Amino acid sequence: YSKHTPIIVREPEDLPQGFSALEPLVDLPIGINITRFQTLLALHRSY
Amino acid sequence: GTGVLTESNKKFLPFQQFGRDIADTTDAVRDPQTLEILDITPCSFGGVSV
Ligand SMILES: *[C@@H]1O[C@H](CO)[C@@H](O)[C@H](O)[C@H]1NC(C)=O
Repeated sequence: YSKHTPIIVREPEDLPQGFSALEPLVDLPIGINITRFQTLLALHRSY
Repeated sequence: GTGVLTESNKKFLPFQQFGRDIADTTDAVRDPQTLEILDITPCSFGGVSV
């Protein structure tokens, strides 16, 4: 269930205290047990 | 079910296909063939007094 918005919040640590709803985006029929989650980051080259 | 099928102005979100009323009875539907919003109204009825 995802949702994207533009936000102009001044404090990055502070998620906005505004009501919002997350529509059902996608469903996956596979039932593989999952225990742990790793965020994936994009990091290209020295600049 | 049995009823009168009409076009409905209620907007369904893309995932939504069915609509329900206060009584938790189906009030609107999305046609399986063409994705369109149709509401169902029961056929006309009324008490008869002599
Ligand atoms: C078959 O089903 C799809 C999904 O509703 C629909 O878009 C398509 O038009 C249908 N085929 C015909 C010939 O109507």
